[PDB]
Amino acid sequence: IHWPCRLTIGSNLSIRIAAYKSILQERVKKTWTVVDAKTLKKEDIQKETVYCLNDDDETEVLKEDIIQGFRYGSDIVPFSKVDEEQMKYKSEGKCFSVLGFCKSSQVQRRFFMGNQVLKVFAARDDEAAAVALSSLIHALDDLDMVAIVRYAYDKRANPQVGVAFPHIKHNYECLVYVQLPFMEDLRQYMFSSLKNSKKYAPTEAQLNAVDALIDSMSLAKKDEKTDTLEDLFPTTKIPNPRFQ
Amino acid sequence: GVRCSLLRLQETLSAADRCGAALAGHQLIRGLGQECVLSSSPAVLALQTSLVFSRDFGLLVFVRKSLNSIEFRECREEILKFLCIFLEKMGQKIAPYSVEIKNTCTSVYTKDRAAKCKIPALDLLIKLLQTFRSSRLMDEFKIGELF
Amino acid sequence: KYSGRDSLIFLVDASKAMFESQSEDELTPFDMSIQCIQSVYISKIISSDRDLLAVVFYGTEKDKNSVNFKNIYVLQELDNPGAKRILELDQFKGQQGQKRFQDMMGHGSDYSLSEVLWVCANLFSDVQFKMSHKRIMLFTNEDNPHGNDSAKASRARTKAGDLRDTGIFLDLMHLKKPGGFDISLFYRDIISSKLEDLLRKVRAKETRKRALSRLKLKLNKDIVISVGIYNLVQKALKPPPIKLYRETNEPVKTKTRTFNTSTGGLLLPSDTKRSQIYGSRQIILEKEETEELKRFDDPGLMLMGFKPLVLLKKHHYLRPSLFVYPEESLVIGSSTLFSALLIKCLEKEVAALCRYTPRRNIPPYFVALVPQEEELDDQKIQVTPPGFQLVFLPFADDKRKMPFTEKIMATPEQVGKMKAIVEKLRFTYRSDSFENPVLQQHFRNLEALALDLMEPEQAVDLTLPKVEAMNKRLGSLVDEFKELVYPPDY
DNA sequence: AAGCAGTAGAGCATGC
DNA sequence: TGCTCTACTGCTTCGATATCG
DNA sequence: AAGCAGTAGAGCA
DNA sequence: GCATGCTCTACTGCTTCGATATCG
Repeated sequence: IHWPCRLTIGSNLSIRIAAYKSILQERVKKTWTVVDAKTLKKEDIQKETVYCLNDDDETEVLKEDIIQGFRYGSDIVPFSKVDEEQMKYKSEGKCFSVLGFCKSSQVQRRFFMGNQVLKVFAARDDEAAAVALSSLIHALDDLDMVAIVRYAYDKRANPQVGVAFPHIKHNYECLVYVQLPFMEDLRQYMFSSLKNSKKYAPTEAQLNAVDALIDSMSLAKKDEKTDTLEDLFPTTKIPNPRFQ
Repeated sequence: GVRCSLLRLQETLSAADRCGAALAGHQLIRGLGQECVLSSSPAVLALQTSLVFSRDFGLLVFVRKSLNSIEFRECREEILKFLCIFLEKMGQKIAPYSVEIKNTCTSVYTKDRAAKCKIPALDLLIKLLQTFRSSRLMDEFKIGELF
Repeated sequence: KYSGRDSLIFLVDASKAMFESQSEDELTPFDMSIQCIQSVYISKIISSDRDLLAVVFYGTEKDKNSVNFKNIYVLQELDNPGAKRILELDQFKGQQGQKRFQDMMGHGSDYSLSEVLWVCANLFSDVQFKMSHKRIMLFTNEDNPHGNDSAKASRARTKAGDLRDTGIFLDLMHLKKPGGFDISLFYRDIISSKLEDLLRKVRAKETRKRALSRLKLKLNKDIVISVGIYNLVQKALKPPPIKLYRETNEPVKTKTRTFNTSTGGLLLPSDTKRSQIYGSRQIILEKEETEELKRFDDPGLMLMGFKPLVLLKKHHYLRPSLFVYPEESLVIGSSTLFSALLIKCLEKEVAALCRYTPRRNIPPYFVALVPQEEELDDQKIQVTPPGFQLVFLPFADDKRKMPFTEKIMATPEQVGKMKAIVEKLRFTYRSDSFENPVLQQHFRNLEALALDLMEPEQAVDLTLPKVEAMNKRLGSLVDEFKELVYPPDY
C-alpha cells in the first residue's frame, strides 16, 4: 500500500516522498466464534455485561452514572470524558520533520523498539524530487552520519522520533526508518560482573574444550577461492509453522 | 466478667489508628474465646449465650458494622471461625438466633473480596444447614432465593 | 529486597535566623525549603509512590510527639505521600503562610540537641515493613548549635555515633549563607547547596527490577543451563482508567454473563464450543482443541548451531530486544560454563542461533544470541551488562516487496555542500533527555486537578526542532541548495 | 514472578 | 461528454479486554 | 471504537 | 498390640504487580 508525505529539513526543504512498510509481526484474520451446545449456532446467544454497583448488597445501576476516574497516590479523582476531550494533546496533523543529524555511530544495536519498519523510498510522476533524495542519500552514504526524524501519521496518531538508516543497493535506494526510546522507557540497574571473579574462573583445558565446541558446532563455510561466505539454514526464508 | 471487653471492642473502633483497633480486637476476642468455653454450669452457659446475643450490642452487630474497611480482617476471621466452635459447644437451642447468622454470613460472602475470610462464611453456612435438618426450621431460610 | 522500601525524614530548622530574609528582598530560605519539599513530594507521588516519608520541624515553642520532649513538633507520620498532606503543606508560602506558621506555633526557643536525632530514631523504630535506605535531609543553616557549652557537642557526636551504629545516613542540604564553601566548621564527625536538581529533574519516571522469565537452554538434549530473560525497554504508558459511580465517589465492579437462546435463563461456560465459518461449512472445535493446536514444544530455548556476525543485517528485527543472564538458583555452577563461553565468544566473535518458546505453551520463534561485555572506570561507571542479547528474526510473510522498477543516477557535486549542511547541523546524539510529550502533558494535566494550583501548566514540547536555531545555523544557502542542479520553475 | 502463611500427610511417646 | 462530489472501504491507530508468570 | 485517503455510483449539465 | 497426646517441615495456594495476545 502506497504512502505519500512530504519530508522537511529546517524551514523549507519540502520534498514529496513516498514510503512503504516492511517486516511486521504477522497475525491471522479469522475470529473464533462462540457456539452454545445443542444448537450449532451463534445468533441465539446474548453475551452481555451488567453494570452492577456491589459495594454492599447490590443496587444494579445504569451506564449513565460513570465517571472515568483515575488514580492519584491515595485517592481517585474525576474528569471522566469531556474534560480530557478539552485538555487532550494535539500535534497538528501529519509531520515528517528532521530534528538534526549525528556523525557519531552511538545509536547502538539494542534500542530500536519498533512494531514495524519503514522504507522512505521516492516519489512518482517525473521524479526530480526522488533524484534529489538520491543526491541526498548519495551524499549521506559515505560517512556514519544518520538522521533523527520526527514522524506522525495523523492527529489521532502519536509523535515518535527515530533513526533513518541509509540503504544504498543495486536497484533501489532506500532510507529505512525505525523508532527510538524516550527517557521514560530506559531502565538501567547494576549487575555483578564475571571477569574479576574469585570462584568462577574457568581453567585452560575447559577453555580449549569450549573452543573445540564452538569450532565443531559451526554452520558457515568458505570456498571457491573468493572467500565470500556460504551459509545454509536461512532463518529468513523458512516459513512459520503456526498458520500452516 | 465479660461485656467489659465487648463494649471496649464496640467503642474502640470509631476513631482513627486502624491497626490499634485490630490488635486490641485480637486480644479481646482471644479473651472471649478463653473465658466463654471454659465455663460449664448450664444456666451460666445460658447466661453467656444470652449475654453475647443482644439485639443492640454484641458480636453480630460488631461484625455487621466495620465490614466497610480492610483493617478488621483478622478479628472478623477469628470471629467467623470461632462461631463454628460455638455452634458445637451448644446445639439446636440456638435455633431462634439462626436466620440472623444466615443473613450475616450471606452478606459477608457477597460483600467482601478476600477469600482469606470468604471461605469461613461458607463454612458456617455448611455447618448450620447440615445441623438443622429438613423440618419446620427450613421454611425461614428462603431456599428458592438461595439456589 | 524486591518489595522493600525507603524512608525519608525531612528536618526543618526554625529557631532564629532561617526565618530571616538575610537582609535581602529576593526570597527567604524557609520558603526555599518549602519549595524543595513540595517539589520532591509532587515528584514521588507519581515516580516512586510506595516510599515512606516524614517531615519534622525542630526548635519551636510547642511540641507534639510520642515522647514529649521540648521544641520538637511533627506534622506528618511515616507514610505514603498523601495529596491531602501536600494540600495542607502548600499553605505555608508567602507572608500569610509565614503568619499562619507563626500563629499555630510561632518559633524560637532554646532549641533541640541530640534529642531531635532521638525522635528521628524513634520515628524509624516503629514502622513494620522492610527498610533498605534510611536518609535524613536536614534543612538548617548554622554551623555551631553548640555555641556555648561543650557537653552538648560531646553528647551530640556520641549520639551520632550510636545512630551510625545501626547506620542511619544523614546528609543535609546546606543553605547559601556564603553561597558555597567558606564556612567549613566542625560539622564533619557527624556526616560522612545543590537544589535545582531536586527542583526540576524528577518529573515522571518509574523504578522496578523483576525478571519476567526463568527458563532453560538445551544444547543437545542433556546440556541444561538456567537463564533469566530480562526486559530493558519497558514501553510504558498511562495507569488504567478506573470506572466510578457518580455521586458517592465509589467504584462499580461490574459483571457479565451469556444466555438467551430465545427462551431466557442462564447458560454456564461448560456448554460452550468454538467455531469458524466459511460460507456454509463451519468447522467446530472445543476450547481444549483450540488451545491444543498451538502446541509445538516445551518451554525453553533450543540450540541450533552457530553463525558469524556478518549476515544478520540490522535491517532485520521484529521485537524489542531482551537480555539474558545466568543464575545459580536452579542448576548449580552454570555461570562457570557461561563465563567460559562468554570469554571464547568475545575472543572469537561468534554468536549463536536458537529456537525460542518462552511460556509453557507457544509456537516457536527463531532468535539469535549476541555476546556483550561490560565497560567501567573508577567512578563505578557500570553502563553495559555482561551477557547475551536476543535479536528476533522474521519468517515468511513479513518481508513484503516494493514494485522495484525505479533506478536513476546522480552526479557528485552535492556531496560537499551536504557535508557542509550536516556539519552545520552536527551534534552528539544523546545520553538521555527526549521526554514524552503526551505523558508529560497528561501528568501535568492530572497535577492541575490534583493540587488545584490554577490551571494546566503547559508542558513544553521537546520533540519539535528549533526551526530558527537551525535557520540561522544554516544561513542563506537554502535557495542555492534547492536550485543548484534541480530548478522546479513550474 | 516474588512472596507470604498455614495445612497436613507423616511420624514419635502413651494409654487400655 | 470529463471534472466534481459522495457513500463506501481497506486499512491503520490506540483503547479497553482478557490471560499468565 | 476512530480517522484517512482511495475508488466506483449520482447531478448539473 | 490397637486407639490417643505431641511435634514437624515440604507442598500448595492466594495476593501483588507486571507483562503480552485480542476484538473493536
